[PDB]
Amino acid sequence: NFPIISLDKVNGVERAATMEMIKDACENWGFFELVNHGIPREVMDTVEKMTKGHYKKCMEQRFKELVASKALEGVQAEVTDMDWESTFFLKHLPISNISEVPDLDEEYREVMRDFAKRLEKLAEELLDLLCENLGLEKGYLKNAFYGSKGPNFGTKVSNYPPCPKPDLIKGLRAHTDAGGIILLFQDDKVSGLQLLKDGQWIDVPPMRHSIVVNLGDQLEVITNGKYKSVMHRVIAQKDGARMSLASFYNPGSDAVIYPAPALVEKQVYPKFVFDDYMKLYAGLKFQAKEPRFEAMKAM
Amino acid sequence: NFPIISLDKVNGVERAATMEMIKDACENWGFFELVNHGIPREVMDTVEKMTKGHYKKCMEQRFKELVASKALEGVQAEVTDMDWESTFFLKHLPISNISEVPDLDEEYREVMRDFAKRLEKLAEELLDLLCENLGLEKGYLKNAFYGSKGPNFGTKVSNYPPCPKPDLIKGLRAHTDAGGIILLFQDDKVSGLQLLKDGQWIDVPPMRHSIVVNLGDQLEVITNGKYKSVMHRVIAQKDGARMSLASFYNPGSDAVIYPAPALVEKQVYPKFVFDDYMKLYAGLKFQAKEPRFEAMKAM
Amino acid sequence: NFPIISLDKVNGVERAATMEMIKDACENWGFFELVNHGIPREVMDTVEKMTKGHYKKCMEQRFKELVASKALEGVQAEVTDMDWESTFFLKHLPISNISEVPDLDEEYREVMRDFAKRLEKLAEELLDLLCENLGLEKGYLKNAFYGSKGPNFGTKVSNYPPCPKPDLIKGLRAHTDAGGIILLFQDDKVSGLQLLKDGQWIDVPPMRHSIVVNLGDQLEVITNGKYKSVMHRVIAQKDGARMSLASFYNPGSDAVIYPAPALVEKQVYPKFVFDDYMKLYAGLKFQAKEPRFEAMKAM
Amino acid sequence: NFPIISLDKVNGVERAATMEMIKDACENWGFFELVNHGIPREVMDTVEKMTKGHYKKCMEQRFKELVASKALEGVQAEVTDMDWESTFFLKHLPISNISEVPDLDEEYREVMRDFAKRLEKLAEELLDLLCENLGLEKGYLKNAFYGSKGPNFGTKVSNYPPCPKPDLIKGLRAHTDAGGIILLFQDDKVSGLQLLKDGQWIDVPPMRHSIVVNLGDQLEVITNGKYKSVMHRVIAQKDGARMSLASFYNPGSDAVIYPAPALVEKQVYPKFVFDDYMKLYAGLKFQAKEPRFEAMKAM
Ligand code: NI
Ligand code: NI
Ligand code: NI
Ligand code: NI
Repeated sequence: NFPIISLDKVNGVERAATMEMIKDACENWGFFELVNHGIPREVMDTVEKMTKGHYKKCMEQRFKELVASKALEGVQAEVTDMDWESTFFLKHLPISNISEVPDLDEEYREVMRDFAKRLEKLAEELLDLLCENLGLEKGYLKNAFYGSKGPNFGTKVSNYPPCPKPDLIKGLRAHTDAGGIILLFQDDKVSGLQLLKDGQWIDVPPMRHSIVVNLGDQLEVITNGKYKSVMHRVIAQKDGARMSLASFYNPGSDAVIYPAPALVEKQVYPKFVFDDYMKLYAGLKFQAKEPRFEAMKAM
Repeated sequence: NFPIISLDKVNGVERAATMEMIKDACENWGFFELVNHGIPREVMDTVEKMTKGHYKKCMEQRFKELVASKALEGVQAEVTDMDWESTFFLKHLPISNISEVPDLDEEYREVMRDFAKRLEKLAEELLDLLCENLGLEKGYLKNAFYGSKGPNFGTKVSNYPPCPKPDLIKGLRAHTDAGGIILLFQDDKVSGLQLLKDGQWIDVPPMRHSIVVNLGDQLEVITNGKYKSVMHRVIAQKDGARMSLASFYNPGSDAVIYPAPALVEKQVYPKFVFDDYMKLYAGLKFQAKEPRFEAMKAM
Repeated sequence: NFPIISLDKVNGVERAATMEMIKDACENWGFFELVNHGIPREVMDTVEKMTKGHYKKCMEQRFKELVASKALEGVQAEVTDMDWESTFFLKHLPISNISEVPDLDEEYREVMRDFAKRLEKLAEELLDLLCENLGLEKGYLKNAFYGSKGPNFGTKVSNYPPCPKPDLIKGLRAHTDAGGIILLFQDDKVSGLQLLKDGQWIDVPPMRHSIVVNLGDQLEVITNGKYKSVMHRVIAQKDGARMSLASFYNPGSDAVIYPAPALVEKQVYPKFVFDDYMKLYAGLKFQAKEPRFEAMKAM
Repeated sequence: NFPIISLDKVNGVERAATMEMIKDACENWGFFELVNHGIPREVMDTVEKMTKGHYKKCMEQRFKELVASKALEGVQAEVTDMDWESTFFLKHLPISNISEVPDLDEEYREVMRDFAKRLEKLAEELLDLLCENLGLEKGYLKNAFYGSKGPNFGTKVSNYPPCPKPDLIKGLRAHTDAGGIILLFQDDKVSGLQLLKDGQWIDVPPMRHSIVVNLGDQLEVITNGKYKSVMHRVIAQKDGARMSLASFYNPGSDAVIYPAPALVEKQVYPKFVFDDYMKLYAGLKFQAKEPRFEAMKAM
C-alpha cells in the first residue's frame, strides 16, 4: 500500500521504520507523500489563499479582454469561452526572479521567497536521508547537484479547471520527470496524480496538508538504477484539487551527473553534463545532419 | 414560473393556451424552453455524439502539440496545463461554409447541413407565431430580416470544461444578444444559463431534448419595445452541460430594421441598417475624430 | 513650405519670427519639426545605439525560438520567416514602469529615465509657447492636462523592417492622434511620416537630430478648433528610419477637457473626461443595448 | 564559378558538357541554378502576379485587424507595426490539399495544381539525370522515394520584407535541408541565397526566370556521401526578391532510405525509414527516459 510518511518521526524513536518506508518508497514506488514535514499549516494556507486571489484577478482581467476581443469580431464572449488554465514559473536558485515576475503583490512575492527557502531546506533534508539509505556521505547529492553556480530550484504555479469528462483524459501520454527531486504542494486532499505501477494506474491517496515527493531521471543515474524514476501523470478531478505548486530541485546546468562509484558492482548508467540531457530532451541536440547520421547508425 | 412550451400543442386544441405562454414568455421573460419542437431525438443525439467525437480528436491533438511546445522550453506539459475550451462557427445563410471549415468528417458536415435546414425552419415558424401574437402579417419578420441576399443564420459550436469554482464566475458581466432570435441546443439537461429578472439571477430549468429560445435587440426594435431582449449569461456547471450549439438567426447585413408602424401609438425606437448596429457594437463607428466629437456633445 | 523650427532661437532676438512659425505650424500644419531643442546629440545617439542593441538581442532570440518552433513541425525556419517588427511601451507619468519592463539592461533603463525627464520638460515648454500664442496663462494646458494624479506621459519604442513595396502601403488608413502633444524621435533623417494636407500626401522633410511634434485631438478641443489635429500616417522607407520613439504627453485619465472659455466668441467643442474619450475610442462605451439605441436615434 | 545550367541543352549536342556541369554541381556545390527548364515564362509570371495579389489582400486584412486590436488597448496601430511576413504550405503528393487551403481564388488554386504537376515532372527528370551520372537505373531514386503511397511533394509559399540591416542577419544559423531535392522559384533575379563553401559565404548569382535546385540529406545517404547536402541560408535583400516558392520533393513517410549498394566499395551511411529521420529532426524520438540513456551512453 502507498507510502505515507510522517517526516517528524525521523527525529524520534520510530526513525528506523520511517527510514525503511523511505527506502521502500524510493526503490519500489518512486513516490511518497509527506506529512508533518516542518512547514506550518498557517504558511501553506497563506500560500493557497494568496495564489487563488492572484488567479481570480487574472481570470476577471482575461474575461474583460476576451469580451473586447470577441466583440471586435461582432461576437459575444460567453463565460463558457473562458480559458481557465493559468500557469507561471518562479525561479529561486541559483538566481531568484520573484521580484521580476509581472502582476504580483509585494506581500505575495515575499511569501514565495519564504516558501522557497523552506522547500530547499526540506529538499536538501530529504536528499541527506536518501544519502543515508544509499550508504553515502552527507550532502553527496547536494554536492553532485551543485556544478559551479549551484542547483536549479524553481516552482511551477498552476491553476486549472476540471477535465470535461474522464474518457477524453484516457489514453493520454505519461512521463518520468527529467529532473532531480520534485515536491508537489496542492490544495484540497485529492491530488489527481496517478502512478503507472506494473502496467496499471494507481492514484496517489488523498491527504490534507501533504507534500508529494518523487524522484526524477537524475537520481536514477546517480544511484545506478537503484532508485528508478517512475511513470506518472496529473489529471484535474471534478471535485479535487484545482491548484498545483510543483517545485523542481534539479542539478545546476553545468553539473556533471554520473553514477556514484560506490554503488557499482557487476549495466552501468552514463556520465553527462545536466544541460546536455535537457538539450536532448528539448530536441536541440540533433539540429545538424552529422549528429542525425550518428543516431541512425546506432539504431 | 419559467415558460416551458410544448411546440406540438400549437397544432391541436391546446393552441390558445400555448400561444398565450409564448406571448407571456416574449413580453415578461424574453426567453422560453421548447420541447416537442419537430427535431427528432435521433437527430439531436447524432449531433451530440458526433460533435463530442470531433472535440475528443482536437484535445488529443492539442495535447500532443502542447507536450512538444513545452518540451521545447525544457518543461513537461501536464494534463492540468490543457486548454479544454474549443469553439468554432458554421455559417449557413446567406452563404453556407460547412464545406470549407477545417478538420471535419464528411458525415459530420452533412449532418450539420441537415441540422441547419431544420433549425431555420423552426426559427421561421417561431417568427410567424410571434407575428401572430403581435398582430402582424405572416412572414413580416422574415421579410424584415431579409435585406437583399437574405438573413444571417449560423451556429456557434462550443465545448468547454466546468468553472473551477462559483466565486470566480460571480461578478461577471451579463449581456443582451444583439441579433434577432437565438436558439440554443445543449447536451445534458442543465444549461447553466441564467436570466437577470428584476435584479436577480434565475436559472433556466433543466430539460432533456430541449431548445432554449431567446429574443435579441433587433426584435425589441421591430416590436417598439414590446418584446424586450433580456439580460443573461451562460456558465458551465460542475455536473451540467459541457457542449453548446448556439444558432443565431439575425437580419441580413443590409437589412433596414425599424419598429413596425402598426405597433406605434403615443418613445419611438430607431431606424437603422443592421450592419451599422453591429459596426457600433464592435467599436468601428468612432474610428475618426469628428464622430467622437458628435458623441461627446450628445453626452 | 513645411515648418522647421530652431527652438533655441526663442531665447534670442529672432523670437518673434520663431513664435510666428509655431503659430503658423499649429494653425495650418498641425505638425512641426524641431532642431536645437535642448537635448544633446550625445544623449540622442546613446538612446539610438542602446535601443538598436536591445533590438538585435530580441531578433537573435526570436530566431532561435522560430527555428525550434518550426523544427517541431518538421520544417526549417528560414531567415525570411522572421517577424522583424518589435514594439514595447514605457510609462513615465504619473507612475513610471521602466524598472518593471522585462529584458532591459540597467544602464538602458537609466538612460530612458533621463530621456523621459528631458522630454516632459520639452513637452511642457512647448505647451507654454502654445499658451502664449493662444493668449493664455502660463501652464494653463499643463494645469488642464493634470486631473488629479497628473498627466499621462509615456513612450512607444518600435523597431521594424521596410515595407516590401509602396503599392501595398498605398490605400492604408490614416488617423489623427487622440492624445495631447506627441513627440517623435527617430534615427536617420528620413521619418517616412506623411501629412494629409488638402487631400494630398506631404512627406515630413528629412532632418538629422530632429524631434517631430504634432498636436492631438485634445488640443483641438481646448483651443475650440483653432489648433486642429491633422491626418497622418508613418510608413517605413526602404533606406530611411527603422527605429521610432513616439512619446505621448496626454491628459490624465480623470482630467476634464473642454474649450478654454477665453477662446469662444460666436460651433462650440464639447466638455468631457479624458478617459471617456479613450473609452469611446476603444469601443467600450456601447457595450450595452440602451447606449446603442441612443446612438442609432442620433443618426 | 557557380554552376548555371541550361536544361534544354541536355536534348542537343551539348549534352555531355551539360551533364558534366550537373555532376560537378552535385559533387562540389550541392546547388545549381536552372534556366530553360521547360516551364514557360508566362506560367511563372502568372504564379508571381497572382501570389503577390493574394499577399496584398492578406496585408490589407491584417492591418484592419491590427488597427482594431491596438485600438482595443487605446493605441493607434501604425503601418510600422505591421508583420509583413506571411507564409503558407501547399501539399501536392501523395494527397493534394490545394482545394482545402483557406482564402484562395479558384483561378489561383487551379494555377498551383498546374504549377505542381509541372514541377514534379522537372523534379523527376532531374533525379533521372542524377541516376545517370551516378551510374544507376532510370527511376531508381523515384522508386526509392516512393515507399507505399508515393513521395512527399509540397510547396512553401512565402512573402516577406527586407531585413532591417545586414549586421542583425549576420551570425544567424545555417542548415542543410533534411529532404530529397528542393526547387526554389523566386521573383526578381536576386535570390538572397548563400552557400557556406569552404568556410565562406557565396551568394547564388542573380538570374531571371531561374529555378535554384539543391540536394538534401536523403540524397547524401542514397549516394553514400558522394552528393553531399550543403550548408546554406536565405536572407531577404533590400532590393532583391520578396517572394519565395520553395517546393520540396522528399521521400514518402514509410520509404526506407539507404545507400544504393552499387555505390559502396571500401564509412557506410545508415539505413532508416524517412519518417524516423524527420521524427529525430523534430525532437520526438527522445521523449522517454530509456532512449535518452542510450544517447548519453553513446556520447
Ligand atoms: Ni511529472
Ligand atoms: Ni447571449
Ligand atoms: Ni499618429
Ligand atoms: Ni534550405
